Order: sequence, then C-alpha cells, then structure tokens
Amino acid sequence: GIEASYKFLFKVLYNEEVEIEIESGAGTEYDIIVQSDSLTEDLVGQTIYTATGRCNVTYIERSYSNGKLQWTVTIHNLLGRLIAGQEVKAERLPSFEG
Amino acid sequence: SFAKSKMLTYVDDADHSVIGSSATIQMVREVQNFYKTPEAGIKYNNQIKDR
Amino acid sequence: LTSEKFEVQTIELYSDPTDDVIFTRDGSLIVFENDLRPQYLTIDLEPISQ
Repeated sequence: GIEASYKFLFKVLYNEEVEIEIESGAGTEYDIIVQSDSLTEDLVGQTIYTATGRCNVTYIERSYSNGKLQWTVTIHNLLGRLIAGQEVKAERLPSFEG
Repeated sequence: SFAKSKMLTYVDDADHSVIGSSATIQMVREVQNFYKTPEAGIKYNNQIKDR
Repeated sequence: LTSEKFEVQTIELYSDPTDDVIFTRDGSLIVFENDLRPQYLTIDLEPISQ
C-alpha cells in the first residue's frame, strides 16, 4: 500500500516495467507566504487554486511582518505555477479571499 | 482531565507545613489567526460561566 | 476593518469554567510547563504565625 510498493509490484508481476503515480500524496514541499484575513486554520488539507495554478496545503504556520496578516503556508504537490498578485481562493469553506 | 483538588494534594505535599492552599482556574486557549476563527472552533469543553 | 490596523501579538481568550474538573476531548492537551509561559502562575504566599 505504501508508495514505492507499486514500483516493486510491476517489476515482479505485471510486465517488468517501471511505474510512476501521483495523487495528492506525499512529496516535496515548497514555501509560499500569503496575506489575508479569513485564513483561520483548518485550511490545511484543502485545495488552493489561483488563476494560474492549483495545489494543497501541508502546514499553516504564521509569519511576522507589520500590516495585514501574513502566513507562510507549506505547499506540496503543486502544479500550475501560482504567481504573485493572484487572488488565491480555496476550493471549499470558500470565505478564503486572499 | 485536570482536577483542582488533585493538584491541591501535590501543592499541599510541597513542604511539611503549607497548611493547605486554594486556587481559581482560568481556562485559556490561545488561537493564532484572530479576526476570523476557523468557521467552527475555539471549542473548549466544560461550559464556562456567563460573560 | 482590514488587518494591519491592529498589532495583536497572538491572543489568549481567558475563561472561567463552571466546573472544576475541566475535561479535554478530541485533539487537546493541558500542558502546564510554566518555563515557556510564566504568565499563569502568580502563585502567592500568605505568611502566618501562631
């Protein structure tokens, strides 16, 4: 059931061939800092999307700078290249505008 | 669970004579990201008094 | 009101329970450990004699 077991499976039985699979899974993490109100936690686990890109949220830790409110969100499994100035609305609890 | 009387037996056992003690407890949950709250939450059980 | 108009280090939200047993459920803890937060004791001595 763990990743890299597939890679062991397809070697042994189905063909000899290699495998690669991606869900919203484990993977490398990136650092992104976002400013909004309404960012109250439990967004971790949701799917953030911007106009350009889509992604998920591992860790919500807050950053410190004067003005607004700025959190540094730990993001993984990113695809679609989110860029500065985007409006970054979450899929659910919609209420996220940032 | 944290019992007021179960801690007061250890604070009573500090030194030979403390001749007992009393306390009043304030329940406090610090929550990062004020201004919003997580749409449901800051739930601390054991219903608190009025105001 | 937009943010950045406040300062607000973090927050506390003190409260006074009706019961003194004060259970915990779901995800939670108690975590006294005064060394990082010595704003809670304020334990006070009341000297007497006889």
